[PDB]
Amino acid sequence: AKSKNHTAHNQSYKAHRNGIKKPKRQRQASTKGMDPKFLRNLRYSRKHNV
Amino acid sequence: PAGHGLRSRTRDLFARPFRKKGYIPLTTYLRTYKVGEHVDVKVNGAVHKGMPHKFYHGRTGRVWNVTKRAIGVEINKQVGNRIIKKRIHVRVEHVQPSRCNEEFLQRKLNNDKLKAEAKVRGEVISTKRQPAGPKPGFMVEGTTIETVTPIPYDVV
Amino acid sequence: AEQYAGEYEAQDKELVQLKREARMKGGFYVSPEAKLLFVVRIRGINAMHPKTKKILQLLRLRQIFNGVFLKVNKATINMLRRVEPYVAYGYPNLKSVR
Amino acid sequence: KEKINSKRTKLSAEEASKIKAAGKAWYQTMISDSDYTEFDVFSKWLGV
Amino acid sequence: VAFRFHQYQVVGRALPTPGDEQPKIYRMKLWATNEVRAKSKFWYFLRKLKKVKKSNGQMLAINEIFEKNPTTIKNYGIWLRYQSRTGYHNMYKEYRDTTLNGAVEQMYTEMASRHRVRSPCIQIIKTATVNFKLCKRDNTKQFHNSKIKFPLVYQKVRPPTRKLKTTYKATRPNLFM
RNA sequence: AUCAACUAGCCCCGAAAAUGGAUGGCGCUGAAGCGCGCGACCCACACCCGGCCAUCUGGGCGAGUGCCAUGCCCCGAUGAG
RNA sequence: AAACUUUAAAUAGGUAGGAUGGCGCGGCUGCUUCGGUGAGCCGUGCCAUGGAAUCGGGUGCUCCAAGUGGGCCAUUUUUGGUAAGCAGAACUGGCGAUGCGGGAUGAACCGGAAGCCGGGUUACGGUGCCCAACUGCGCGCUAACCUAGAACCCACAAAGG
Ligand SMILES: [Mg+2]
Ligand SMILES: [Mg+2]
Ligand SMILES: [Mg+2]
Ligand SMILES: [Mg+2]
Ligand SMILES: [Mg+2]
Ligand SMILES: [Mg+2]
Ligand SMILES: [Mg+2]
Ligand SMILES: [Mg+2]
Ligand SMILES: [Mg+2]
Ligand SMILES: [Mg+2]
Ligand SMILES: [Mg+2]
Ligand SMILES: [Mg+2]
Repeated sequence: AKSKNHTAHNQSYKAHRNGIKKPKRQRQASTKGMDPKFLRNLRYSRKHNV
Repeated sequence: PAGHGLRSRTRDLFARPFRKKGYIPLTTYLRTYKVGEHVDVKVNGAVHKGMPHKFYHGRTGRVWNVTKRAIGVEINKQVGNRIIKKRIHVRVEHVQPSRCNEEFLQRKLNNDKLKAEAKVRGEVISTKRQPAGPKPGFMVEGTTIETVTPIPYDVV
Repeated sequence: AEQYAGEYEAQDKELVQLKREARMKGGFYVSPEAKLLFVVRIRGINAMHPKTKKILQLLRLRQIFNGVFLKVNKATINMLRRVEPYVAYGYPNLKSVR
Repeated sequence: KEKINSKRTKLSAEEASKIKAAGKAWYQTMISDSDYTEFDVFSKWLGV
Repeated sequence: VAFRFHQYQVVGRALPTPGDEQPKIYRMKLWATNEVRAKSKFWYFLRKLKKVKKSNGQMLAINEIFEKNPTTIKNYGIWLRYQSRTGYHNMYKEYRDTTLNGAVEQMYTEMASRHRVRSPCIQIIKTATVNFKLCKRDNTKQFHNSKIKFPLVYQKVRPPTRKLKTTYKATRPNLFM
C-alpha cells in the first residue's frame, strides 16, 4: 500500500534485449546548429562553384 | 530540476586537484581544435562559463563545430534503449585533446610506409598487429637455483 | 598426408632431442607453450551472468557439452578467464584432434 | 622370437657414461633440500 | 601401484624485463595430485613468498620425483604448517612407510582425521627421513625392535572375492588369533 | 621416568514448554556418526545416436514422359510458456 | 570521521583500432588573415593486402496495435530499525509465466529448462531397509548413565567450564 515504488531492476534487461540502438553513422554529416558565420560562407561558395 | 539542479553531487567532481589551483596555464588556450578531432571533456572548477553538465566530465567525443571561446563536442549518452549523440558547446578551458588516436595516426603512416616498401620488393606483406601469443622454446643456461620453503608460523 | 605424418613424428622426436641436449649441457629446455586449446562447456544455460552469456556466444559454446578449438592469444585467454567456472579446457594432442 | 641381434650396439661407453652423469647431476639438484640456516627461531623445531 | 600424491619439483622465474635481463631462478618441492595442481601451488608459494604472479611469471621446468628404494621402510618426518579453526599452528609428524609418497597420503589423512583440517589448509614445510634411533614420536619408536611379535586383534572375516559370498551360512565363523 | 602451562579435534557440562513425536522413518556403535580418500555403481524431459511430428531456413522439378506448383522430393537447425 | 582528506585501489565508465582514409593538381567564398594566410567546400587523378582476437545476417526503416504499470526470493554492496519471514535502494539471476531430477515435505537452494518414442552416458544427490546403487576397499577420532550424530539455504545455540 506504499504507493511510492522505484527500482531499475529489469530495466537493463529491457534495454539490452533489443540492443542499445546506435544511430547509423552518416556520410555527409548534418550541419544544423553549426556556426551561422561558417555556414553562410559554406553555402555561398557552393553557390559560386563552376 | 526535479530534485537535482545542474551542479549537484559535484563536491569532488568539479574541484581542482590539490596544489593545481589558481591559474590557467596558457597551453590549454593555445592548443587549437579542428572539426573532427577527438577531445576529452573534463570540467574545470574555476571557469564557470560554458561549463558542461556533470555527466560529461570524463568522456570523449569528436569536435563538430568550433567557434570563438567555444568547442562543439558530439558525444554519446545512453538513455533507454538507444544512444543519443548529444551536442554540447563547452568553453575551451574544459576540453583537452585526446591521445586515443595518437597510436592510430602514427601507425597509419607506419603501415602505409611498409605497404610501399612491400610494393618495392615482392609485393606481399601483412600489416596487422597480433596479440601476444605463445612464446617459443629456449635453453636456460643453468644458474644457481634458490630453494624456497613455506615459512614456519611465528605467532608473533 | 605422408609428409604430415613425417613432420609430426619429427617434431615429437625433436622435442625429446632438445630436452636431453639441454640437460647434458647443464641447464634445461622449456617447452614452447601450446598454441591451441580445446574448450568444452560444463554448465547448463540457466542462471548465467549476461556478460558470461555473451562471452560464451562468441566462444561458440551455446549448449552444454560443446567443445571448440581456440587459438591461444592474450585476448582469448583473458576471455576464458571470465567464463572459467563454465568451461573445461586444455591442450589437445594429435589423437584428440584427429 | 629367436634372439636375433635385437637392439645391439647403439652408443658407446663414454657417451653412455656422460649421459648417466648428467642425469644423476640433475637428480641431485632435483632432490636437493633447503639449508634452513635462515629461521633463527624454528631452528630447534626444524632440527637445524 | 597408484599413489594419490607425487612430489614434483617446479622451477620458475619472473618474465624477462629490460633491467635484470636474466631474472633469478626459484626451485620448489611440492606435493600435489598431478602436474597442473603442482604448478598452481607453485605460483601460490611464489606469490605469497617471492612476490611473483603467474601473469608476471614464467614456468621453466617441472619434474616428477620418485623414490630410491620402494622396497624398504623408511622412518619419515614431516614438519608442517596448518590452519585450525581459530589460527595457525606447526606440527611434526613421524611415520613409517615404504615411500615419502605414501607418508604424505598418511599425513593428509591424519590431519583430516585428528583435526578436521582439509588439504587446502595444510602446508608441508620440510620433509625428511629421520632414520631410526633418532625418532621422537612414541608410535614410530615402538616399531624399532627386531624380535617383534604381535597377534592380530582385528581381522575381517571376508570371502576372497565377491563371488564366494552368500547371505546365509550354516556355521558361526571360527575366529581365533 | 616425570612435572606444569598453552593449544585444538570429537564428546560432555552449560542446554527449560505446554496434544504423543520426529537426523524423513526403523535402526545404526571396527557404524549405517564425524574427516579425508580410492574402485565401481544408481540416478533428469540434461548430453550423444536413431525413428517420427511440426516450424523455420536453403535447394530441385517444362521447347514438360506433365503437377491438389496451394504439390512432391532433398539438406540443416530447432521445440519451455 | 557518511555530511574530513594529501595519497588512493579492484570491479564498473568513455573513445580509437582505416575503404565514411590520405596526397597531388585547379577552382569558389559574401568567412579568415598583414598576406595563398587559413578554414572549408568543389572538380579531377592517383594510391591505400582490408589495418588487433573472436563471433554473426541485421531494428536497417516504418506502420498498427495488445497486455503491463500491486511484485516477490536469493549471493554480494547498503539506509531505518534492537531485530523481523520488516520497510527502502544498487548489479545480476530466478519465481511470477516452468515443467523435470535432488534437498523427506517447500515458487524462486543445488542440477537443469522440455515435441512424441527406442538405445547409451551423466549433472545435483546418493549405495543399511523403506529406495535404484557397496552392509565395498582403506586410515583415524567419538562411547554420549541429556533423545550422541548424521545435507548449501535449513529449521539455531552463546559467554564460559
Ligand atoms: Mg507502483
Ligand atoms: Mg531524478
Ligand atoms: Mg516540474
Ligand atoms: Mg513532479
Ligand atoms: Mg576529484
Ligand atoms: Mg552568470
Ligand atoms: Mg516455409
Ligand atoms: Mg593516504
Ligand atoms: Mg557506480
Ligand atoms: Mg576504459
Ligand atoms: Mg535412457
Ligand atoms: Mg536397493
